[PDB]
Amino acid sequence: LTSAQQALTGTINSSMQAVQAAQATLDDFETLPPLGQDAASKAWRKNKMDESKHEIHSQVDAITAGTASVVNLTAGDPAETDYTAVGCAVTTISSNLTEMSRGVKLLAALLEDEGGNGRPLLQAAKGLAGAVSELLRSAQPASAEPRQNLLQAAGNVGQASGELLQQ
Ligand SMILES: [Pt+2]
Ligand SMILES: [Pt+2]
Repeated sequence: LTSAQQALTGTINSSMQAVQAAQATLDDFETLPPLGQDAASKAWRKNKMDESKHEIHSQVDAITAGTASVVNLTAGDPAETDYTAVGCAVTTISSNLTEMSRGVKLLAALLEDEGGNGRPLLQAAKGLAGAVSELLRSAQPASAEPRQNLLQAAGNVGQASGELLQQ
């Protein structure tokens, strides 16, 4: 039975949709533009891989911190929780996950394109995206807890982000 915990349930619902979408986008690379062995082509591939590696670290970082905010904001006996604040933090997580996915598709694309292999990247991105969802599942005001469930979820985010960063 809920209050303006219902306001939170909606945000979680909206962010879960966003996550499941990002999660679907991670089955494949972006189609690259027509490149070849043109020198230019080469600077383009390179410049994009850098920015993409950077942008991704930035977004994962914002992921682990949002997760940490979710855990801290959701602890301490409900009936005191700032539900709107929890809401804003899960918005930070999901919003970032969306952008992380675009980045990783491009980067996996670039690895793959040049003899590398991007599947693991894509896989590990999927990995992070699914742990993100397990977390939003547990942060749902209607959960019959128990607290440990939410903690193990916050800890899986971090573990998947970890593996993700090893590219
Ligand atoms: Pt859901
Ligand atoms: Pt690269």
